[PDB]
Amino acid sequence: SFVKDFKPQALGDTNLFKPIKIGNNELLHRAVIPPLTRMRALHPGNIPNRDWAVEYYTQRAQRPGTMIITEGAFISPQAGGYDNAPGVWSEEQMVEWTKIFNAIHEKKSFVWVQLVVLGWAAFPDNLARDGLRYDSASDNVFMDAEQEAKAKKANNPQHSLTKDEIKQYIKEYVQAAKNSIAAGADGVEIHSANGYLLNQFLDPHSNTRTDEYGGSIENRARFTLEVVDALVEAIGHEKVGLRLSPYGVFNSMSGGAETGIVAQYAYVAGELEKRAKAGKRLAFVHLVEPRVTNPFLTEGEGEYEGGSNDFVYSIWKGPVIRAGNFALHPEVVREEVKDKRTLIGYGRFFISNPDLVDRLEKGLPLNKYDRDTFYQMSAHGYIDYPTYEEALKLGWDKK
Amino acid sequence: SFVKDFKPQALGDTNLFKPIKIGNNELLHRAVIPPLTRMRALHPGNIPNRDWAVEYYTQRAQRPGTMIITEGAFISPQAGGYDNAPGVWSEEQMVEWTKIFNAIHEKKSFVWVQLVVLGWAAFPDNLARDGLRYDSASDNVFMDAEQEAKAKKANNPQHSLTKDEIKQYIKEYVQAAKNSIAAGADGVEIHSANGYLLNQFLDPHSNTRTDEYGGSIENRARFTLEVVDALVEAIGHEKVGLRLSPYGVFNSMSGGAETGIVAQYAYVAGELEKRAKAGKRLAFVHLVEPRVTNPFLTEGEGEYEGGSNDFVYSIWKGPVIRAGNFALHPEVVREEVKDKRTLIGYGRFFISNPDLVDRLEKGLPLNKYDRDTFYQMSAHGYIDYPTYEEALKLGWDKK
Ligand SMILES: Cc1cc2nc3c(=O)[nH]c(=O)nc-3n(C[C@H](O)[C@H](O)[C@H](O)COP(=O)(O)O)c2cc1C
Ligand SMILES: Cc1cc2nc3c(=O)[nH]c(=O)nc-3n(C[C@H](O)[C@H](O)[C@H](O)COP(=O)(O)O)c2cc1C
Ligand SMILES: C=C(C)c1ccc(C)c(O)c1
Ligand SMILES: C=C(C)c1ccc(C)c(O)c1
Ligand SMILES: [Cl-]
Ligand SMILES: [Cl-]
Ligand SMILES: [Mg+2]
Ligand SMILES: [Mg+2]
Ligand SMILES: [Mg+2]
Ligand SMILES: [Mg+2]
Ligand code: NA
Ligand code: NA
Ligand code: NA
Ligand code: NA
Ligand code: NA
Ligand code: NA
Ligand code: NA
Ligand code: NA
Repeated sequence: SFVKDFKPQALGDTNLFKPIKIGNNELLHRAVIPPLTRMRALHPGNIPNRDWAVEYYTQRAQRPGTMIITEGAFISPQAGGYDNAPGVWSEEQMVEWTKIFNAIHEKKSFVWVQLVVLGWAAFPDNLARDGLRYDSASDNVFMDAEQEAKAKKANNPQHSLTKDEIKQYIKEYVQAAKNSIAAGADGVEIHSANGYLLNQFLDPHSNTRTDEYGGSIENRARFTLEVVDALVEAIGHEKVGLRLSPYGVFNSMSGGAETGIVAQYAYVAGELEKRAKAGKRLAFVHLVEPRVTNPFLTEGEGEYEGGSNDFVYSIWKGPVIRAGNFALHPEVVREEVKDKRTLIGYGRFFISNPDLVDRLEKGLPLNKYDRDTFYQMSAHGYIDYPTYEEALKLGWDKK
Repeated sequence: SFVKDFKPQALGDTNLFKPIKIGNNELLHRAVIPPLTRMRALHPGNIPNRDWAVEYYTQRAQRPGTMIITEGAFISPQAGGYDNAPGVWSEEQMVEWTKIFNAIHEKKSFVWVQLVVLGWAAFPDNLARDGLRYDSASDNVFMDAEQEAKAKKANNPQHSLTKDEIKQYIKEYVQAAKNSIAAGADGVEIHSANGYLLNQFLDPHSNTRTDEYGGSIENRARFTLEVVDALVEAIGHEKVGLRLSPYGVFNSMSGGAETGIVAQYAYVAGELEKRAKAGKRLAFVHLVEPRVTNPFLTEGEGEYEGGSNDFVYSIWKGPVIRAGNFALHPEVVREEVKDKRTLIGYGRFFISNPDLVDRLEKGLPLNKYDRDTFYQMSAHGYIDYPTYEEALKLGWDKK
């Protein structure tokens, strides 16, 4: 069905429908697919779904000139811990990714691989089964009681990374980025948001370290910036973006309750601008808005009203992708895209609307999403959401 | 004469004319007199002007319930270096300040003493004459070539403060604050703006130190925060405010060209909010806007368009006074005061309009200021600017 109470607005007369260049890619509009974990990868080996993933991405690439950021992809076994999320370290994985990237490019769209390391969000029992550590910044603060207990039961207590282990992750980020480009991706996004490992280093709640990787703003940002620099060197700044969620609380990050949180993120933005002014500007910065501090709460819930991401624009002077509850709020998008370097990521409603871009241009009703099939091993709720035309044929204008 | 091309707007229907409490003071409107050095203090002894200062402040206190921040006042001889700016360390000074504060209070207005330490902005020859150091954060970066040369000629080369000397300044801030309150002031403002000593520590251009007072965001903010804490302890948080100019370039500060500048100031704001949440909220934060990066350039010049102070509001949750080119821009004020904790400082046009508040309420023409008498040893251009009524009698509606 269509979302019942929604009053759509046509956005074709806004900058959402003006072309923009991101990295090497000439986008034809500014509606971006943000990274969306869907849990259709198959075990063993974290293999992108051999039956359905090409179709899923093909459907969502259908509007020419769309920027797609993939579902999060693990850079190595140690970086993972969810059996049904994909990786980008193995030949068997890259065979499937190549097909996905080719399909997106055949639709004249673009694809950026999000590179993920889970840290404390991983399942410690899966890691133990596979002979892997349960990693985070620290060893004395935990995501929640259940995770702490699972780790202990698995004889895999949370481990504070050594400097050498940080370096090993950096090597894996580099190789994952190389694999992504060699397989045909247009670029990569470094996931430093949503309470995953790099965010666990950025945040003073999760990072109680007293070495050079914690205990100050500069130290907490060190790992993220080392990954940025290593990837810029390996594949070029034009093929690298960075995702941040300053106000996020998902995965036990601090959000606005931490009075130093804006400074922490302002520092990162400043360091990116410094690199840019020195000739190595990242393709984009991608921000999760305080509109959505936890993406598993219904739109409108978990909104933080005490802060804005606008500060980033005073510091970083490149493209900015903003995501969080924008599909149901075209009136907000209309204002935000007046800024000529702003793009809008649409997550949950891209799950349910493969032709979302047409719907945004033309002010059409939106398909309701089905949260129960966000994570499921099924084509249902993955590749069977209809286009607007298909929905009309199903009678959804009258349901 | 009145400013020729100005189209006034009545602001009586805005929050500029709603009461607000700042510290212990019930303000009746939100037009604030920011600190304005006028150079009428007499030498020797940096004595507030015995002939005219009471009249100057009485005139500008005339609208009941006005918050006045004094001209910058030196906390000690070593903190000074301008012969015609006043101090607040001596009995002879405080005799005159007491008369000023009493006069302001008789007009049912309020007075906050701005506490100043000049650092590298001081005149090294005046300091040498008096047996005093020429101080800054560092000893290897200078305000400008002329200052560096004057210091060398005076056998008083710029000196990087020792930790003990920093502590001595802190003692002097404490005593200056105590003197101010004992003489009848409502509170004090710590000057950490406009390229004076505390700002010289905040800014990475002027602060090349490698001890705990430089080399990182936290270290560069240490001195300012130590002054804040020492004054809160001495006289109470309700009697203390802090002035900052994130985007200022006056006195050779970095401004927006420094990509880390927003992070530096965000850190300070965060530390103030942390103290507030722990029960010690400063009375206000006072910000100079990027509208005026140098207050000795005509309105409209030296405007930095690449940054906003709005970030501070995501972090600090108390009152904010904003200053910089607001008199000629009532349309901007009308928007800014929609925020219910925003006050507006009017500097140069309070020099020339003793009844500025009435003029703002009622949308009246403004007296043109005379920059030549901003700093002069004269009643002319100090206490002889007319009220609106007096200007009409002079025929200024027809000049
Ligand atoms: C099912 C689901 C999976 C997600 N997976 C990822 C992910 O892999 N990487 C990431 O950075 N964010 C992920 N997110 C967060 C989204 O990218 C997005 O920031 C968020 O859903 C808010 O945007 P929206 O309101 O348009 O959905 C996910 C969100 C959902 C609901
Ligand atoms: C003559 C003059 C003297 C000033 N003296 C001080 C001072 O003692 N302390 C301070 O913090 N700012 C001082 N300022 C800066 C003003 O407080 C204010 O921030 C600036 O003039 C911008 O506001 P305006 O455009 O309303 O004048 C001075 C400015 C002028 C023009
Ligand atoms: C499992 C992954 C990669 C994941 C899922 C959800 C979110 C919000 C995220 O940031 C990452
Ligand atoms: C001499 C003093 C106290 C002074 C003068 C002008 C400005 C802008 C300032 O910040 C301070
Ligand atoms: Cl799993
Ligand atoms: Cl002088
Ligand atoms: Mg242990
Ligand atoms: Mg169902
Ligand atoms: Mg020396
Ligand atoms: Mg003259
Ligand atoms: Na419409
Ligand atoms: Na099938
Ligand atoms: Na802005
Ligand atoms: Na789950
Ligand atoms: Na008017
Ligand atoms: Na006289
Ligand atoms: Na705001
Ligand atoms: Na001068």
